[PDB]
Amino acid sequence: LDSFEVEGIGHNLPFLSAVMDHPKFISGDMTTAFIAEEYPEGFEGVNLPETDLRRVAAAAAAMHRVAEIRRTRVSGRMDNHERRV
Amino acid sequence: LEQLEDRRAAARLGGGQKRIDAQHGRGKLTARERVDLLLDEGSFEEFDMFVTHRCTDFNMQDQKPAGDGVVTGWGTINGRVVYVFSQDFTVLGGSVSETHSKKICKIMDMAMQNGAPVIGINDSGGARIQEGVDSLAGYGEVFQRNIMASGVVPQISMIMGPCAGGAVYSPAMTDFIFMVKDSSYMFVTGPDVVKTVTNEQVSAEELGGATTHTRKSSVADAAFENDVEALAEVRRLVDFLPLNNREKPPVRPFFDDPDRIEPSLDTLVPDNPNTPYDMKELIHKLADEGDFYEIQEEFAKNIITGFIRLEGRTVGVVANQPLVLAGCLDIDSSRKAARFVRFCDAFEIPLLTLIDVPGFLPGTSQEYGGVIKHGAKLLYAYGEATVPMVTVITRKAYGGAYVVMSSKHLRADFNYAWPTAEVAVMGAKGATEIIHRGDLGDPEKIAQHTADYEERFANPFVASERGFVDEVIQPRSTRKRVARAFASLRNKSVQMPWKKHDNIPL
Amino acid sequence: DIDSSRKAARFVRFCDAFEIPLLTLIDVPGFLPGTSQEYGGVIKHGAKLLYAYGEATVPMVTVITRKAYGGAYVVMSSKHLRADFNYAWPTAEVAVMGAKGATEIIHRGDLGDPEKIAQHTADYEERFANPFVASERGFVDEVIQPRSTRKRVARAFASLRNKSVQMPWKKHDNIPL
Ligand SMILES: *C(=O)CCCC[C@@H]1SC[C@@H]2NC(=O)N[C@@H]21
Ligand SMILES: *C(=O)CCCC[C@@H]1SC[C@@H]2NC(=O)N[C@@H]21
Repeated sequence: LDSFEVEGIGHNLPFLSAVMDHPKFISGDMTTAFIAEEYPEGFEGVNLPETDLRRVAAAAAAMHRVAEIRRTRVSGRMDNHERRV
Repeated sequence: LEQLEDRRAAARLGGGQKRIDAQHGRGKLTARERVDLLLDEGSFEEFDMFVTHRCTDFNMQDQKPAGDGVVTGWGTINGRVVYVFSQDFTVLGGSVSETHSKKICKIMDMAMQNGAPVIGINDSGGARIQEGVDSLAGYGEVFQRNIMASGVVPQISMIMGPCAGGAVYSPAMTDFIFMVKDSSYMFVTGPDVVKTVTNEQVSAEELGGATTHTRKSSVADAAFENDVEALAEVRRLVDFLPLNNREKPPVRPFFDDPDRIEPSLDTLVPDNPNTPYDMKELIHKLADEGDFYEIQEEFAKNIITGFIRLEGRTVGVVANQPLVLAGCLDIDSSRKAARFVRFCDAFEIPLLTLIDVPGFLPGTSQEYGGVIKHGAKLLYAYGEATVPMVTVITRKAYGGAYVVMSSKHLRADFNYAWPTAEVAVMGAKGATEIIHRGDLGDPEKIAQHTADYEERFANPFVASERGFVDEVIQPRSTRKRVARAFASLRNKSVQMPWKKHDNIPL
Repeated sequence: DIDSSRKAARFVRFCDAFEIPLLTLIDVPGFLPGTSQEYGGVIKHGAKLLYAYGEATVPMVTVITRKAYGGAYVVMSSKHLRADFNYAWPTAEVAVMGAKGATEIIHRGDLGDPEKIAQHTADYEERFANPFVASERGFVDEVIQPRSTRKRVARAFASLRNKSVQMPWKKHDNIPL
């Protein structure tokens, strides 16, 4: 799912991802009312746990620098005074 | 001397810690904090930090702050030199005086002598009344400078507070005007005078707020959410611009392929001709890393103007939007693209024009409004432009509009066409009613006459037989066709007849 | 003086004729007094260095370390000769003339009172012999900490590598000889 990319329409990709991470789905202890019990208010979105936010933080931070360094390689910069990331 | 350090730090305080809070109170950053986020971390060199005004009227000489209301100097953006001035609202309202302007002129004069853009951060209460004509003269020297530099070195104006009176006319003449969503505004005459003379009661935000200007007046190029993104987006903009009219668009690395194919494109033009599509989809797919910095997005939405890169180089783009007014050309869409084209040309930025216009927007409102003149502006712009010009007609290219949209008669270089293109004098229907008068009383003749004009002229091939369309291509390959088309024009050099200047309609 | 002037004057012109930038370090009191100088023509030779900076269009950076008084002040790549960066050390003193002489001119009816003039001078000194009045005016782009000069000047020149300035068209100049 994480790699399934869809653009242009509204879809349930995030919702599916959500239930795949839902403990009860994980424990197998599910009934036919599961959907109705666990998502009574529709799909309220998903939100990452510390150790998740943490890993993501680091990745974005890592990627951002990469991109930032590239802005630095613009032609026409002061010879000995380039931007330092 | 640590005395120096004190004076320095004293100056840095502006109108004082109490006012600094007031400012922050309005969600507005300080003059210096704005400068701090604009320029490459620690690369700002300040000038005229201890400048004091020369006023003597109205006891003005008892309040002689350091800096006199504006922070000027230079620095770099991604290592490239840029000149800047940020008005310090906390100091005598960042009111313009003889000396406040002088400071701005010093770096404008420096930007020009060294070929580097000028970023203006306006956040001023307006002229310094006590100075009298000296405040007027103050403006004058800025204006003059603003004018001489037009199209010689990029002038990006940032409005982050009030901007009233003569003042507006400066940013007016710069190449870009960005505003900060709620904390900024600008108008020649104040709401209070609008009352006493129009009996109309309106609030500053209504009169000249970020929204009013980004979508009603045609004055601002974008309204940013707040001071921080405002500053961030400006550097983003600067990363595309050349440093002056001598060098060409900057170059940089690019993790994308000039030969990328977007098959999705092959079905972008809907079958039904009455169904729009978003011209912007195309733009993103063609654009390098899908990055598209849009100018005047929220205005004249029937046309799109923006910047993108290709093979890591800057390319300006003007394209019709079916989603609005059916991609019609109109006074405003015209004024909006016309200037964009001219700025891009004045600065050697190539143009990619994506076409799907039906004609111009009909109406008494348009004619009485002078489309004859405004409409021509865009035409004038492409006629004058000499940078490399590549065009791709996705669908509709009828009549006058067809010609205006970077046609081959305006000496564009590449005039590409998707098979769904239809270039013709006017629609099959109207065409028929004119060509076949004595046949209207026979609704099957005209029903058939149209069906023939349609089958014989609504396409790109008659134009191809003529050479007007250099080639008809498969939509998916556009990115590939256009990229190398420009690549091959990097050396383009064309000469317009000598003249002091143009006389384009106003 | 005549000679120092002729000596620097040519140096400047050569460096300019050949796109070499100029760094001018200042601490001049004024010109050297004397019948020898005037009869020798300082009016003309003195001018040469002035002419040189006035004409020069390469990037010009300046740092006044201490004294910058009167005419000489102007001649030493002042901002009025269109130099680009006019830096100053805190120990800089830019003024019409020394506090003393200044005082005797501004306060005539006050000499017979050796305490008035002793005080009048002590004020001119305290109020004008420094770089700050010139700062308020903009004639000194900045006052810097001596230690950082190398840093200041280096980047100042760096940002001027693209400088391009035009003098009016002419077959050639008519500099004094
Ligand atoms: C169909 O409903 C009648 C044709 C309407 C004409 C349209 S409106 C805008 C286009 N430009 C133009 O002058 N005619 C086209
Ligand atoms: C002591 O102050 C005696 C007067 C000396 C004046 C000095 S000598 C060189 C300087 N230039 C000038 O014309 N007078 C200054």
